[PDB]
Amino acid sequence: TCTEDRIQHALERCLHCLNCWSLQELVSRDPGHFLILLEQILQKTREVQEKGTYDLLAPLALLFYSTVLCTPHFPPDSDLLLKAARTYHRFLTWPVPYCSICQELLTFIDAELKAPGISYQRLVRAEQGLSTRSHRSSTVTVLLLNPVEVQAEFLDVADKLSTPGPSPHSAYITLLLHAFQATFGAHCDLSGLHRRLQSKTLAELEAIFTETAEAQELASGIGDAAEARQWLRTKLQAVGEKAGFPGVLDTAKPGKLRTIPIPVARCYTYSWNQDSFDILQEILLASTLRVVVFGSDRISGKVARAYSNLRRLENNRPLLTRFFKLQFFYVPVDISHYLGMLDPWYERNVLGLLPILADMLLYYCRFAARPVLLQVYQTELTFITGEKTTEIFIHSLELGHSAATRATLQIIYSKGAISGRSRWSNMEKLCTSVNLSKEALTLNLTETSQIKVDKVQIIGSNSCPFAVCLDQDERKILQSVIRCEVSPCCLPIMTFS
Amino acid sequence: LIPIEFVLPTSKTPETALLHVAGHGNVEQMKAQVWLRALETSVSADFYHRLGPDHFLLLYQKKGQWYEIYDKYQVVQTLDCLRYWKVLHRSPGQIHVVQRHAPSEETLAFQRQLNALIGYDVTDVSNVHDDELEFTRRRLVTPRMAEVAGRDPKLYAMHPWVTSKPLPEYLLKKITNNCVFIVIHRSTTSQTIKVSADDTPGTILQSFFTKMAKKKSLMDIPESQNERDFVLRVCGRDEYLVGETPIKNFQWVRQCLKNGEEIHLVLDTPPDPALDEVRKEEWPLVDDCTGVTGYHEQLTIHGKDHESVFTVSLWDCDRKFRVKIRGIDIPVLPRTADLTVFVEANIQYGQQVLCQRRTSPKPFTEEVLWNVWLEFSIKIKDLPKGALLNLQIYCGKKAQLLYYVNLLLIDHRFLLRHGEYVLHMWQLSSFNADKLTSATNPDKENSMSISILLDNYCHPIALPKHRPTPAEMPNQLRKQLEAIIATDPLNPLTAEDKELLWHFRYESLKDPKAYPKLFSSVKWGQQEIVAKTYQLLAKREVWDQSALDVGLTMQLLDCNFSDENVRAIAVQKLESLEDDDVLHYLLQLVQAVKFEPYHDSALARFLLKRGLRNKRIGHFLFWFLRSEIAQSRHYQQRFAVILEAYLRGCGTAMLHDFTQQVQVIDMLQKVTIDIKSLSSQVISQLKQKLENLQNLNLPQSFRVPYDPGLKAGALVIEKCKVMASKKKPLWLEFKCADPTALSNETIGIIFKHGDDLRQDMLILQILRIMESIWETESLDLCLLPYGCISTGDKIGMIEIVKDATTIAKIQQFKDEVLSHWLKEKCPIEEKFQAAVERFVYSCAGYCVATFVLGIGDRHNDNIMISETGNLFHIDFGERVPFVLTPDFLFVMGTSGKKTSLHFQKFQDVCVKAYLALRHHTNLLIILFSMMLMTGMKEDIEYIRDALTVGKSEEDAKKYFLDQIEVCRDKGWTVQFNWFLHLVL
Ligand SMILES: Nc1ncnc2c1ncn2[C@@H]1O[C@H](COP(=O)(O)OP(=O)(O)OP(=O)(O)O)[C@@H](O)[C@H]1O
Repeated sequence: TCTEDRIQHALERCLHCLNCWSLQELVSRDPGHFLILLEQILQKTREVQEKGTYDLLAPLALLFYSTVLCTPHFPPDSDLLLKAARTYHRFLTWPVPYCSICQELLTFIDAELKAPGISYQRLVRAEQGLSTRSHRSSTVTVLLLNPVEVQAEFLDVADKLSTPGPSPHSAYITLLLHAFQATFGAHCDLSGLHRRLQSKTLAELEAIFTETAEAQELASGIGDAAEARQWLRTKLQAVGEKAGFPGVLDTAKPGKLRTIPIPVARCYTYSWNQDSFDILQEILLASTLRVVVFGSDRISGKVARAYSNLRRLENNRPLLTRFFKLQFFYVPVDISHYLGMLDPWYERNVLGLLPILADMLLYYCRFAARPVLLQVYQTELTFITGEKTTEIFIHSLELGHSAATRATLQIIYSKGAISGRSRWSNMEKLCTSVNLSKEALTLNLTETSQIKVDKVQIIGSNSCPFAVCLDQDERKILQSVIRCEVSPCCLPIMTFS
Repeated sequence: LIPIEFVLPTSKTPETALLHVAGHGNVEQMKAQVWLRALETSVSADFYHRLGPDHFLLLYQKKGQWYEIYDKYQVVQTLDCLRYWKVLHRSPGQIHVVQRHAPSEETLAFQRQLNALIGYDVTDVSNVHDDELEFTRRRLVTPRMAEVAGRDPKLYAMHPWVTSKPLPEYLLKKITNNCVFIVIHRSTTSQTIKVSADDTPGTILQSFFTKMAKKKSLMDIPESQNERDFVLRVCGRDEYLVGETPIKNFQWVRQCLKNGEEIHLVLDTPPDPALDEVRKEEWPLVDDCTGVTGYHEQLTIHGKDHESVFTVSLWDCDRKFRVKIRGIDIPVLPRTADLTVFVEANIQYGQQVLCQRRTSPKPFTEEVLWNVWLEFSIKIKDLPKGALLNLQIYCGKKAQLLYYVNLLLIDHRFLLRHGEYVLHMWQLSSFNADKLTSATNPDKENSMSISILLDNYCHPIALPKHRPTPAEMPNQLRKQLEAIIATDPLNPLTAEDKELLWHFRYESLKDPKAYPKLFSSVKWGQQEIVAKTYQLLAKREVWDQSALDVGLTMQLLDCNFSDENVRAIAVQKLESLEDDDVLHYLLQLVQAVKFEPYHDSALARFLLKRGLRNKRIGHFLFWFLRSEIAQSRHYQQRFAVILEAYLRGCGTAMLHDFTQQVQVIDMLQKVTIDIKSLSSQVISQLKQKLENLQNLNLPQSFRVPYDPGLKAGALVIEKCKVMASKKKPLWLEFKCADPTALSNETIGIIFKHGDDLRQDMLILQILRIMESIWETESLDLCLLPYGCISTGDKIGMIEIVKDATTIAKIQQFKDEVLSHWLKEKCPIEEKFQAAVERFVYSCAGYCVATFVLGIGDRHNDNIMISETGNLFHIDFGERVPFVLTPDFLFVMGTSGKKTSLHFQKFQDVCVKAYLALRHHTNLLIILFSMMLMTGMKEDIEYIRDALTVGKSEEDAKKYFLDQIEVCRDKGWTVQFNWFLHLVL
């Protein structure tokens, strides 16, 4: 057909930016598109399994998650879930992380099959915070943007996201609509359900929602898929009878399935002029906490700085962790290039950068799961006054006449080789400028030359005054130091793969 | 949930806890789970808190024997303890969680002695990236135990040396009227008695103690002790003659008859069996079911849901094999030159390279990094059990190889490799036995290291065990099949021939001689083809009742056969050999263990139970393993474990005897050092050291290394010396330590340093096997195979032959010297004629032997002759068939073109021997090959072009006669060459 052919072409432009978003917009036109899209994606999965390709298993696993979550109803005739489960059941033998990824998908399919719509209600319920007492959870989206540097285009997105459109009464209505349609299909009277729920007060809507949510969770703990769905249908049918609209469900005349979208999450906004994340602690005056730092090229380093700086600050002095479970998300307006060579899927969607961006950003935050740990270098700085400090630097380090303008010393060094066999050396030198340029590093000694080095130690000469800057810092400068030892080294940043 | 009772250590009486554990839960989880129960139930929680789950052992009794579950990465359901309990209807069983203990003083002391004897610390765990060796040490206890406790005490203490072969032709004559005379000695009364050559020693006594019953007073035998309280013994040796065998089926009697010397025996008391007691074992018995993982029907994900998946069968995988090469790093560049280098990885089975790969050239600097995936066409489910990942560095500007190293893709557990490995590479300075080595270079200081990544998997990828499961061709094909089965062993099989053999696989099985050709055609890189073969081998009744042909049973233990079932039947066939047969192929079974790709195999286990059942196999087994440990880095650890398992079973008697021999070898090594490190002062210094050494508590009596029945005693210092050799060997001369010796002859030995004598024990083990061949035809070519042995790092203990002299000296080229020399030594004509008899019967034996083996062309200076006329070669470091200088034929009655009554009896004899060997062409061709590889193909082509494989008897019977003549023209020119270069 024309529609089916177009979907296949679009799905290619996403397996090869706005292309992935365009795919979601096109398939959201009608409920039938999702099932058609599911088969086409699943067909490409079989080719991978029959050729052993690796680079195209990360994308397909995400799309399948996305699409099943959006899809309103699964007709009993079509068993595409069983087809998908068998296709991924033969991936357990692949090497890590591929085997690990597909094991999660198998768990995702089991919950959906035994209790349809369980996944979608879980996600939105946490986002809106309307979690029942028996199962409490929450997710809070907190942006940190600098109007001075961030363009107003991104600020408007935060403004639109920060606008609280959905209300707690509306959210309970929407979730109940999704729960009933997902199991009863076109036999449910959507207009009848919507009209009769509107008159319901907030208390009864929450109480009814509590009963339905508990039933679905119990259903997922049932052995046989067929019996589990049957048990849910009986329970859902009974709930409708008790609620007072049994005729709304199980209508003999089929209706038209309505594509229920995903409501926007609880987003806030704050001015990130100061890179130190103390402001996040100020916002205070396991549930998740979504951090969405924006970044620029220069603030990339100070991003890393505050990032790792607050990270270990909490590791030892945990304050926020007591209320949430932090999860960080970088967004470009050094870290760029890092994820640009390590996560191509992250490169196309986010690095390539309601309005389009707000929908793109909301998708980014909702399904990104793979943590990333950045490379850092730990340094110990010893002064002459009996004071010692510990710092973390990644970008570079400079010292001397050149460094001072921008903003004898004993040298010990210890290179090593891949095998764990190294060569310590004691080569003290006199120069007017010493710089460490970046995993290993490459020292600099403007006497000019550059030398590969992995671990270094520099010692001063009888309180010789000198200023040292970390990562070309313009404020944190240490003067008249006596020693500095540099060596290579939850709330991590998130990537799709 | 499977219930199990655990007997907790502390109580008033020991306390027991009943715990239900998952059938597929791991043992380590059971340790933690049991720990929590104790803490919840303990009457004294402090005792179970300070301790930990990793400081205990889980013991269980099986038929009165305590067993311990050595492996920890195992599921409960797989334990043999569950199987044993359920068969006996015990549930829940008892598992004793006994606290571990540190080694005691005696145990540490005993281990110290063993480590010194072996020459290697078996406890070392430094240069190992796996736990195979320690598992082997624990598991080889079961072999030993039963054999140690299945021995006959008296026969094992006395160890009679019997044979079963029939008497040859040239010894039936020497038993006239079926009678033999034995000179029985008792104190000072040495009287001769006559018995029948088919009488057992148990009888020779009966008659003796009846004849002399009235005259027992003269004999001085104790009156109370009867004819059962004594045993005959060879006078001057520790070789008893006991048991129930004919007095003609011993090996001392047959040696005397060959030399025409009366048999001298002395009555003696039986050696006490109490002197062979063994130390009770310290280790518990490892669990029996450790090498078994399960069938493909239980290790496969298919047919199961992700909920219960724990193990993944290898055959379920279907991906192309893949490795990641990171790079290499040499600490200091050996040479600074403008050359490029590149790595390559190959998969292999035996010498068959299933697939290869390579990487782009890069400059050869002190550190090269690639970090590249290499993906091989072979599917991961096509990997056989003995796959060998071979990493090799090649160089270039062809390609000069520099380094190689090997890894086992399926380790000793049936589990694919997974992780990061950094491996140090050997350095090569076509093929060899050393190149199949799965050992990593211990020189971790200036050796290249290469880093490889093999992908990790969420579950263990295990190799399952095969399940035993259940007209005539056209005459042309049958005739064509017969031709292939009947070619020389070195002959290759073409692909078309392989299809015929593999297609006709159930037709050849019934023919026992076709096995080494059937299995050379199976395609091992395909799961089903190997699966078909196992079904084929399920029924092998033909090969289980076919005459044993050591030539065939040796063919299967070569390199090519890397299988576990093909090798296991061959070894099963070797389990027929008799002690006499075993002693002839020892140094060739031991030197063939270098091919078993795993440590604990059936060959190695066979080598030890034969050892621990007989004393004379153990003695020589001790010395052949001991030499490999001390001078072959590539196979030290495998051989160290093997020897340790034996040394714990031999006994305190032989252990004392093995200590004393090692001291003398080590002290004399020091003495060699002194003189070598630096002119009559050399002689004077030797006397001082030797006199000091005798004063240095040198053992008063030790068994000679190469003759267990001969106990050399106090040194004789006036006859020792240092020859005029650059290596300066010691002409040591000892004397017997047995008062019953009937002669005052000494015991000469040469202790030599500066050369490797592993070859000499081969080209002298081969000949002794050829001597047995020419005995299977009742021929007695009179070779002189002397004793020799290699004991360590370029040191050797050669035996001295009394009354010998080198031809180079009987020439210090005048032609007539040789003949006059023998005349002078034995002017008596009768002795001279008898002497020239031997000089011919043995100038052939050596013309033959050194021509078949391809080492005929030798210098005059390396040939000798005993005074009784016996020629013999020594020092086994344009061509000639052999050394047959005119002088030799001069002594046969020949000169110019004449033919003497002896010259013809030489040619007659010569050929009459060659044709005897041709009847064993297969054996000579398997043993030549084995030697070569495991010793030092165009090289191995010599043993056919010269053993006449192909043409028929007449075509050969004229082959070697033409050779004998070829030499008759050479005369004295080749020897010129030799001495010429050796003097220039
Ligand atoms: N088994 C033996 N019995 C008696 N004498 C022997 C024996 N083997 C060697 N000899 C004597 O020892 C000397 C040869 O010793 P060996 O074989 O170590 O030679 P080498 O001196 O090392 O060799 P080269 O000729 O290359 O200098 C000769 O006198 C030979 O007679």
